[PDB]
Amino acid sequence: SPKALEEAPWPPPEGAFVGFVLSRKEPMWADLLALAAARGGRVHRAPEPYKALRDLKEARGLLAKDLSVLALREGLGLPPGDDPMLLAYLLDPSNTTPEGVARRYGGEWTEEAGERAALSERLFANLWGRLEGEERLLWLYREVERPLSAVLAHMEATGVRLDVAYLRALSLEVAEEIARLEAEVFRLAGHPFNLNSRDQLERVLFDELGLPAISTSAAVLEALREAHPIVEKILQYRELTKLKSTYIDPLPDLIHPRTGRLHTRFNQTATATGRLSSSDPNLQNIPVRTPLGQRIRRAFIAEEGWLLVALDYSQIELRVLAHLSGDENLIRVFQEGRDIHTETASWMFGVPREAVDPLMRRAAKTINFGVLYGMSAHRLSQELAIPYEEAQAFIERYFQSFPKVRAWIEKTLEEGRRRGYVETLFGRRRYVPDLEARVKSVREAAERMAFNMPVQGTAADLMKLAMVKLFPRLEEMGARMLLQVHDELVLEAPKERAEAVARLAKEVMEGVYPLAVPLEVEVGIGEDWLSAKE
Repeated sequence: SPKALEEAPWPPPEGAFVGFVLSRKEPMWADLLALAAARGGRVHRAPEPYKALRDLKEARGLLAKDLSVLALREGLGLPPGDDPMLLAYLLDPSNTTPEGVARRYGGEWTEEAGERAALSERLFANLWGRLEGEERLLWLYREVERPLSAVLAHMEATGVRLDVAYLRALSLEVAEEIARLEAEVFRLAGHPFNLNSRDQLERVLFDELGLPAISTSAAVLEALREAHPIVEKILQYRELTKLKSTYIDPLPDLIHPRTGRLHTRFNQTATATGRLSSSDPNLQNIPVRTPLGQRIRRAFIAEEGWLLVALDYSQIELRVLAHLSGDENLIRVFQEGRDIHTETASWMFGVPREAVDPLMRRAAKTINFGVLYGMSAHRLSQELAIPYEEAQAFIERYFQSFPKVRAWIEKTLEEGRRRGYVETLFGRRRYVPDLEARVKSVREAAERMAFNMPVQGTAADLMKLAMVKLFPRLEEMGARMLLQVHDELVLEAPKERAEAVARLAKEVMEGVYPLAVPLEVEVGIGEDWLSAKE
């Protein structure tokens, strides 16, 4: 596009598609280098991008949310609107990058604003064509997808406070521990060496101590945690070095000069299953309930005079597994408020009711978690200390107890082979073409994703639908939605009403959609992310 005489004076008419180029960054830190709009065959280019911002009523076009971030920094209430990226993601979730989308649905996404604006216009008409004939996919767009871009616009622009005194004061502590570990690694091999150097580590392992190999073999350390105590200590050095270098020492260098907060980038077109994602920092890989990963959570604090409110969905994937299954026995564990891990152990072992167990329940949790994606017997054995005789027979005790779960898995794989895709409760779908693939490594993979996608995906949609419904109501209480990770949402509310916001959030989240099983929401009010844990 466009042809004839097409440049026009700024401003554009309402409903024009915006295009923008930012300075090679992420929006709360970037400069608006160029802005333009396309409508009806003509393109409007901004004289000066920042003053131009105030003429748009809404940002509609590719990556609309990232212009709302920039625009909230500056202090403008510019909502995001139609975004082709969201159409293309609903069409097929492997559409993750605008570069990807441009190549599939005709287009070349380039570094020039009027050009990104014209592409936004075409792709919206193309993609919306493809979609009005899809009831479930339109609903998701109007009721979850486009409302969520508003919430993510605010979450990302608002930010979370950090406690830099403590982050500095945690760096030396973990640095000290790296020192003791390294002293151990040293009077265990004999003399000092550079743990961070491949030649020296090959020499000490495969020559000086004579450990068995010729990293070198495959990724030997991950496999040789059985010979000397040292390979254990080496891995502990390597993971504490990774945590020090990615979530303690970087984190004060991302606090923002103008706001004083960290600005996590929230992406909603990144994961396979429709779950949100974080970028700098990537919150999902902070080890949860582990001393170190809890030590990092103490660093996120509320503003002086506010309280954090963290809310968590209890067993969201087993609760949606009982609903999509139809399993009377899994439904009744939660409908009567029973501990799924005890009750599973009761059924599985048939021990006269719930009595003199404990061990049975550790085996019950391990099958419970392991079915969720497909924990094979030998893995089941390696985790839950058994051999490959009881191992198989426990997969089968689980499905004698909860047999419609197997019905559901056999159903969904059959439906996945025929239809060519699986779908969440709401209609979001992932295409699984490899289910018949005749190469074992990949066909098993397709079958993990086909069963995972209805569970994880529905868990996602419920969290997503609970956020768009909660956002308006928190606004008229003065509260703010800050962070979303795994199945948890973190709010900030002033002290004077932290109690009441906690009440409303829990209530909207447990009642988001009528399921066959009660959704449970755990809520904690505290001055930092770790104290709110309750």
